Amino acid sequence: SNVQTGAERMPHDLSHLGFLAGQIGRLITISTTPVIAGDSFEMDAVGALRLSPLRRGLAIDSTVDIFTFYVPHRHVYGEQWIKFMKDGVNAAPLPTVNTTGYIDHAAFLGTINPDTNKIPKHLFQGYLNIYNNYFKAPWMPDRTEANPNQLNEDDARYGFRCCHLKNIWTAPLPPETELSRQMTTSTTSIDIMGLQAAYANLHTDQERDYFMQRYRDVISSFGGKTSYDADNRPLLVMRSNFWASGYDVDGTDQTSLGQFSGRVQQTYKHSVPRFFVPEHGTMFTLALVRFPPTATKEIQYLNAKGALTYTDIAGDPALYGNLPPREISMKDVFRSGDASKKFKIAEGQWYRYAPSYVSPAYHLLEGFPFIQEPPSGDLQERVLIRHHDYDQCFQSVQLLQWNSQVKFNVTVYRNLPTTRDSIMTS
Amino acid sequence: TYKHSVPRFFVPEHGTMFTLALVRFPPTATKEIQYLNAKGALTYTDIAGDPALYGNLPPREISMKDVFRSGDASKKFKIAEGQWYRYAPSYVSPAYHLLEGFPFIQE
Amino acid sequence: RCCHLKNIWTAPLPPETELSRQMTTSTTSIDIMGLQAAYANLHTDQERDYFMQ
Amino acid sequence: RCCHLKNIWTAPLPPETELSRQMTTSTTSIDIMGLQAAYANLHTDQERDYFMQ
Amino acid sequence: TYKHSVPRFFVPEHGTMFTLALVRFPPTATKEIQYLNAKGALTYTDIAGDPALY
Amino acid sequence: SKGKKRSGARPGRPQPLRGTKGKRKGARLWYVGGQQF
Amino acid sequence: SKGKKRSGARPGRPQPLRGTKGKRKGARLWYVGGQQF
Repeated sequence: SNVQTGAERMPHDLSHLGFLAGQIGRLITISTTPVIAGDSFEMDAVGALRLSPLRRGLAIDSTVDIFTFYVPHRHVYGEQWIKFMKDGVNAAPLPTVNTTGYIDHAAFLGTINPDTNKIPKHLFQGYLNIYNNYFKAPWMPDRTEANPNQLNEDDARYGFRCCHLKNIWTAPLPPETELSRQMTTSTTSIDIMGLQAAYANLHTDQERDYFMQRYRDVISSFGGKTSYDADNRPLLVMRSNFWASGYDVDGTDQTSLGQFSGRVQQTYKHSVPRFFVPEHGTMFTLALVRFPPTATKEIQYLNAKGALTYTDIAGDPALYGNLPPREISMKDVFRSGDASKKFKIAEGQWYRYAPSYVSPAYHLLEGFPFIQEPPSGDLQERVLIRHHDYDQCFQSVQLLQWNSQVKFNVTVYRNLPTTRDSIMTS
Repeated sequence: TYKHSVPRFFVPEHGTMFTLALVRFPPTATKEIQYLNAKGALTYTDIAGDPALYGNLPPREISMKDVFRSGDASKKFKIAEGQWYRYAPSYVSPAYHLLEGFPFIQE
Repeated sequence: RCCHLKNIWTAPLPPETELSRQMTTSTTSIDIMGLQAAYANLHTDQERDYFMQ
Repeated sequence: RCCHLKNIWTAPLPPETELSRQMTTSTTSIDIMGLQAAYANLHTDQERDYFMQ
Repeated sequence: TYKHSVPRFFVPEHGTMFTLALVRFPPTATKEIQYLNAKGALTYTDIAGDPALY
Repeated sequence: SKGKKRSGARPGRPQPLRGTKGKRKGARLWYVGGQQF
Repeated sequence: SKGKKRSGARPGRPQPLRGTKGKRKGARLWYVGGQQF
């Protein structure tokens, strides 16, 4: 009888809808699709972004980010792949991972939880690779769970916490920078040629602390290049950003005459141009919603430290360009800050940055997404976003803090037989 | 606002003309999963997308448990081989489950 | 009642499609000309199941 | 040591090529749809032996 | 007299460049025979060159 | 990082979603045994 | 494989090697304290 060995190249629809929801400052998966080696991928996403109804009207916009990444299966399975592909049919099946038994767990991966509490390993591990290479601070430790059921709630139902927009206290120098370095000398002598060699060792250490925490950064400084296969990192295909706006509604009865309520609704588009898929893998699409980091109790540095010295106030170029970094506390920038929490800044940074001012009359007032109290804990706890800081800004609904409805217009050019060829023997 | 227009039609014998209406929604369900994410362990036939294998195999029989969270394993139906690479389902977040408005299929 | 818009589970193959078909052979032999005629009978059956009810 | 220039005896087929392949049948019957699926498994094996090591 | 020329090549990472040589002869043997002259009795499959059989 | 850094805001109103699939059609997908409306 | 498949035979006679190094000069390499011939 007739045996088919090849196919022709045709476009495939693969379009679907998007009823999404999430929290603020957490990275959640929006869409996912498998691809084959040799394909071409295209996507237009058109939708609307809404926030929960506000308590008093629109005051500050929020910014929204959409990302698309490509993750090969060889980056996840490694050597179990390759052997799988070389053996062809009759190869051993690929492994899975375990999840907690609920419906809303494994929702940060953009799927409903199966009744068996098992999902493909490449879905979970492909999310960890994106977070560890692009979204955590380079000086933080990596995250390695091996099983989605080892996470807690708010990590399984919603994504992982991300970082605030850069600021004086949300973007400090890494907690490993050295404020001094010693050189061993004799009792009544010093080698001045070895002193010259001690400055060259410190220069390489300071570069590896401010710019070059990752291997791909070290190679780039020499003038070289690394492919994402050499580093085993995902490939960023597209990125979009916008601000979300809306309007107000006026109350008209006896009690609410003079009261307003804000309604955020924004139309957006995420477009990915044609992309050649070199190996089997997955495409991820993710979203992130954030606010500018405004706090009600922040003060200017020169107004908070006690007595002004020449180094603070003069702005002398010979002094700012030759001094080590300065270590300060949370008490120097916040009214109720803790004096035992320290971080390091650059000298003269108070003449390069200006903070926002919030009047004392705004303290503890509903609506108005601010940070009411100075953040507590170690450095990593302060830099990451706490979505409980925005609970008093919205009204309680079932759809969390933001929701979206989107149509994904995907198109892939594959080499597959038609449905007719698959069901007919001859 | 709509319009239904019928051009001139020659009636050859005695009879009746009927006019009928039908209103529908797209079939979106809150508990639908992708086939490759729901079946357990991926084999070469599932994942490779090989043309020599999809074009020469018989149709595959699956259950409602393979596409739904609370589906029944004793309900079977047949699909074409490789149909999971030709079709994409809609995704509804778990936060939408059992919420008024929003015409979905809850179970 | 009418039918849903077509879908993976709302538009399956008819519940009468055959997943296999046998041919009678001998104990230690097979007629290869009759095998060719068995594929032509199956082709007509599959057309009457997918397109031609 | 390296390889000779290609020749009738210096370039033979790999020593793992199969000269036959069996399919399990019944005593007095054969599934002709499963026979079609047995040829597609052999095609992938022969490609991985001649071109795709 | 020979020449081996390598055009300009951008080195992306630290490494080594190797250069190697290999010298060979065509594989001629003194005792090789044609296949049809060495196998014993010629059958239809050996000699006819029929496209439907090969 | 690599290659995107684009933008996506549009003006107007968020019209309701119309049709679950369809941007460009390929070949047939479903075979029931005839026409079905 | 990748990108070469070139050829290299030239006609003539194999002249003896003349000078161990030198195709294109850069900066100085050796410092003895003066000129040395």
